[PDB]
Amino acid sequence: RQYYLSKIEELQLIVNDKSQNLRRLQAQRNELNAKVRLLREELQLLQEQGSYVGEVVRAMDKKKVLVKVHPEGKFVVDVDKN
Amino acid sequence: DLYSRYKKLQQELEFLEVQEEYIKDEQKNLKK
Repeated sequence: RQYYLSKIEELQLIVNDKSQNLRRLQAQRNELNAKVRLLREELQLLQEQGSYVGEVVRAMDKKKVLVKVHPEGKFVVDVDKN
Repeated sequence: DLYSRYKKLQQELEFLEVQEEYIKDEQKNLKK
């Protein structure tokens, strides 16, 4: 029994220490991957254009609103899902 | 029965080793 109990105790020690090591390593990976994902989504959004800037003159019922934008002028536009 | 638990802990150690190696490889790949 001495062999058996001694070796399982040893195994427990190394396993727990390496579990803490794994905690550290996994945390580092979970920060690096998060950062990489952040950068990727940033670039994907960076591909999208500048969407203009305008001011509304008169709402004219759901799905249609009038807005004036620099010298493009005043345009009527359907609102999005919001 | 203690043979079973000792072997289970041995497999736990080997699995943690696998995890550590995979995490090192993923760390290098993620850095690149």
